[PDB]
Amino acid sequence: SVGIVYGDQYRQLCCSSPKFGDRYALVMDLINAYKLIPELSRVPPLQWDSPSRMYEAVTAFHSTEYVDALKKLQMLHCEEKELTADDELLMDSFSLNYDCPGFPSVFDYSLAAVQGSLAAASALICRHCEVVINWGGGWHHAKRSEASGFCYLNDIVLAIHRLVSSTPRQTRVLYVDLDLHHGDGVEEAFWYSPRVVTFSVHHASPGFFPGTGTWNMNDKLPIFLNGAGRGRFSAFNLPLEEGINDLDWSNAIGPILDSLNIVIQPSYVVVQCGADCLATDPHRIFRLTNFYPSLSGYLYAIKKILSWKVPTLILGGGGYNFPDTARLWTRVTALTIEEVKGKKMTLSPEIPEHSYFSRYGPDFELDIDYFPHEDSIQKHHRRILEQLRNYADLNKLIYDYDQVYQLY
Ligand SMILES: [Cl-]
Ligand SMILES: [K+]
Ligand SMILES: [K+]
Ligand SMILES: [Zn+2]
Repeated sequence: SVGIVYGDQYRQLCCSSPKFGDRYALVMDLINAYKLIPELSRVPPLQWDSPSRMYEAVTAFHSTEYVDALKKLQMLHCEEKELTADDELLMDSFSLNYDCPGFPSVFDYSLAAVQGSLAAASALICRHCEVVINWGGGWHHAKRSEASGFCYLNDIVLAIHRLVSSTPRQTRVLYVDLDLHHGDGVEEAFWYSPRVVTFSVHHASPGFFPGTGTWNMNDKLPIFLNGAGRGRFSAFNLPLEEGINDLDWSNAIGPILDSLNIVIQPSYVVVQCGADCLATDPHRIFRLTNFYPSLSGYLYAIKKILSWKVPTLILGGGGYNFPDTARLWTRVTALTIEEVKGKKMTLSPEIPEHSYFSRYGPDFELDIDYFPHEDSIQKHHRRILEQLRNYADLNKLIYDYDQVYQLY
């Protein structure tokens, strides 16, 4: 069974943000137009019984002042109420400004994603679903008491927390962040824990957001940080130079995902699948596609994870070419069904007739309009193997040690 999170209030809230507008609608209406909805099981967003029960759910990761400020900021924006100097300092202190500004529904729009992923996480716990999807989730930048990257409440953190806090021996989660940007928020949320392994495959360069997930800084030469305390060696990162395509990206992360699955054997796998690595994203950093027989990098990684047959949570994320993000994630969904229920779904190369059909112009095709073309990655593989060795030793883990090396 493959679950997917939708609902009228959910659809209204995920489409009420200023940055992502109606992206969530184009995504779900295109999944609907390809007749995939009947094969999917609708997981409804979580809802609490009291305000107190909501706060205790959300302040599982965030602090109460930040959540209070975030609710106040929605209150102030609703009314034409102006922000006093004291209100300005309060908001600034949680970085709710500039890149993460308030709007009439900033708290309800942030909370929706926390509901979707928590619901998707419980769906996996009770074995109702083998894999759950939440394209209105995956905001990996939100931190305990600060907003970043138009991520206000970190749904991913909350959904992982729920997973590890559930009887299996000892539950362990593998987190895999395919977004262009570094999964900093999910990574310091478990920085100190060895039971949640975070691996992010992003772009890094001077001045590029968020600027973490790579060598830092004095101690003469700089080191590459990978967790702390009893969670040392638990956070993995693969920073890639701009202009990588499907093939190299796939060869880049392929061996790293197999190693992590072998050595860790996670109870659950959470996948952030931000679509801003597409060649046609305004960022214009990576050159991935959504092609499927030169197979797409995303789909390649998704297949590799599904083959593990571990309960998997697939979340959306970044992605600012709305129709092309829809193209990508519709495919990701078809794959998920094919790979879980064993049912092969054939998707016509022509975009079906539906509400947002005009947006997919002027060619109205399922593949994004990009013709691909085109080693420090070796250095990273070696560093990542050693780290992986240092991690299994630290946590008294046994593994082939030979088959993992053969993977490269
Ligand atoms: Cl397919
Ligand atoms: K990433
Ligand atoms: K960690
Ligand atoms: Zn991103």
